[PDB]
Amino acid sequence: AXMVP
Amino acid sequence: SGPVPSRARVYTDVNTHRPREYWDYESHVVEWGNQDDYQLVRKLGRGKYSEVFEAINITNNEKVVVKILKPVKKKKIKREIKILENLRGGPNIITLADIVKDPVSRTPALVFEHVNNTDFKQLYQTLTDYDIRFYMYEILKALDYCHSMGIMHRDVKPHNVMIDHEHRKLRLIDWGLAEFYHPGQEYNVRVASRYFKGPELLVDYQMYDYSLDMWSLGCMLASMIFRKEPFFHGHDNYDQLVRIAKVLGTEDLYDYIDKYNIELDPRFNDILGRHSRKRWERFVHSENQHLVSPEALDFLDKLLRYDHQSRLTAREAMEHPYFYTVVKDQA
Ligand SMILES: O=C(O)c1cccnc1
Ligand code: NA
Repeated sequence: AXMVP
Repeated sequence: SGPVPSRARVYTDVNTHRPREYWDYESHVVEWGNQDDYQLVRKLGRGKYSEVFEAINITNNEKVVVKILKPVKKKKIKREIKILENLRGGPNIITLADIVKDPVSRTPALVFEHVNNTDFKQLYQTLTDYDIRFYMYEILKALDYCHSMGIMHRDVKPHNVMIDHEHRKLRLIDWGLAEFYHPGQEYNVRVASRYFKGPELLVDYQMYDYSLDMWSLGCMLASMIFRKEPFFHGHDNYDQLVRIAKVLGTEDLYDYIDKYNIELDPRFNDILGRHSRKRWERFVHSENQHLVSPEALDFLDKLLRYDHQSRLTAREAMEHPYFYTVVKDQA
């Protein structure tokens, strides 16, 4: 979550 | 006939004399950063219109704070962004570092340079007398700056002051309720948290100004020097004014109402009655007397006035003798 995750 | 109009005593026309671009936040064009620079790490807390996360900037290994904005009125996203950008670099103002969008929901998110998740409320019941004066002075720096830039914060409370106590640095945060001051403008009175609402909000007087922040600051100060949290502890907005009148007295409340020709809501009529002004010394006891001095009570008395025009400005407040030692030690 922006960059994974 | 209507209520009597009112003007700010200071910084009255700063926005009028600005280019319209400065305060016309709805026309603001957002400069979007790259959401892929950041990785959310964990949630730090939740507002009614926001989610706050700790995150890392992967391009430079810096920790940051990410605030997801989700107001019902879309207008408020650009308002907070434009206020943060107008204030960036000012003393003790949180620094907006970037603006990105959640790639999935496309919700706007503000990226702040990191401050430790420790607010003034978690800290201010264990501070010495000198530290209360120091941090109050630092808050005043932030308020005089934003007032001089045409902006009222409108949500000054301990949870919106972040303090790194080890480094003795302080940041005034959460500008989601802040507004531009314009002479003659009638603002929404449903702002701020109940315990910190000034009398103008409680009696529904809309033509208020920067002085609203000075009432809230007085509520914080009273809470600290008296060790009573919150100092005015109402059960709803109507009882909140009753709590204030039991301390400041009803004589000056009704003089205020008479002066501005304010129509008092009939819900007040059965619950106010008559109260004498209580002298501030009545709240001193053995467990707070080390925080209470003549200068603190005089300073407090000049912040907590019904008439918003009678309250000290942030600049006048910084010249008060309560801060004489902090001002000398600062140079
Ligand atoms: O302005 C904010 O809401 C903010 C700033 C830093 C940390 N948490 C929130
Ligand atoms: Na907007």
